[PDB]
Amino acid sequence: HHWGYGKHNGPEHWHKDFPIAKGERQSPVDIDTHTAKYDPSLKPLSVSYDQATSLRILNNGHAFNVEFDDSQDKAVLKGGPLDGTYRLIQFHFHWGSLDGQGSEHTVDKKKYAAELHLVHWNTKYGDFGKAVQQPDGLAVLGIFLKVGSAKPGLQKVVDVLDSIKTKGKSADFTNFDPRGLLPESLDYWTYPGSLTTPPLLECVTWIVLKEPISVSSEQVLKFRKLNFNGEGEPEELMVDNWRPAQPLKNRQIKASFK
Ligand SMILES: NS(=O)(=O)c1cc(-c2nnn[nH]2)c(NCc2cccs2)cc1Cl
Ligand SMILES: [Zn+2]
Repeated sequence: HHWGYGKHNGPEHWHKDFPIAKGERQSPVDIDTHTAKYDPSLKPLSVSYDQATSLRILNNGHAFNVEFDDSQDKAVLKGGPLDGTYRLIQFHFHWGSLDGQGSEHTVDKKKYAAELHLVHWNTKYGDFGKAVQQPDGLAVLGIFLKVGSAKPGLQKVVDVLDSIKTKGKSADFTNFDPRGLLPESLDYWTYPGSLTTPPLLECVTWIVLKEPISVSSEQVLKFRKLNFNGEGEPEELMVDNWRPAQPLKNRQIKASFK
C-alpha cells in the first residue's frame, strides 16, 4: 500500500508515512505574482548545459526520468539565489489528464498542463544522497508547459515513451540536449521548499521560470499514454502525477524581474 496519486494513496495520505508532508517548507506553492517581491540583489542565473551527457530514460512508476552523467561538472546551474555549483542529475515532468491541470506550482491559482523539473545537487556535499539531507542541497529549475505549438526539442523524448510504457522499463537515451527545453527568458521566481514527492525532504531551492514553453496537444497526449503499472498488470494511465499547492507559511517568494 505504497504512496502514489490514486484515490486511496494520493497526496492527502502521504503524511501518514511522511509526517514532514505538513512541514514548514513544503512544495509546491501558489505563486501570487502581486505578493512576490523583486529582489534586485539576485545575481543573474547561469544555465550551462552545452556539455550535458544524457544516459537513460526510466519509467519509475509515477513519472519518467531522463538521467545524466553527473560524475563531473558538465551540466551545471549557478547564480540567481544559489551559492556555489549545482550539477544536473535528471529531469522529469508532472502532467494532467486534461490541459487545464498538471502543473505543481500555480501562478495566481492558474494551473498549467504540465511542469518540467530539472533537478540539480550542490557539489559541496559530494553526492546526491548527502545533498538531500541539507537545507541547500538541491536546486530545481521548474518550467511550465502550455498546449499550443510543438516544442521541437521535446520530440526525441515523446518518441521514446512507447519503449518505457510501464513501471521499471528503461531505454538508452544518449546525446539529448536539455537546452532545447528552455524558454527564451530566464526571468524567475525563487523560494525555499521541498521535494514534491515522498520523502518530501526540505532540501530544495526552487527556481520557477516565468515564461512557459509551448508543447503540442499530440506531445502531451503521448505523456498520457504511459502507465503507472508494471508490465502484465491492469492498465492505469500515468496522468495527474502532481501534488497540489501547499501552505506558504513563513516564506517569501522573490522575483528576479520588475
Ligand atoms: N518533483 S521534485 O521535487 O523535483 C523531485 C522529484 C524526484 C523524483 N521523484 N521521483 N523520482 N525522482 C527527485 N529525484 C532525484 C533523483 C532521481 C534518481 C536519482 S536522484 C528529486 C526531486 Cl527534487
Ligand atoms: Zn518533480
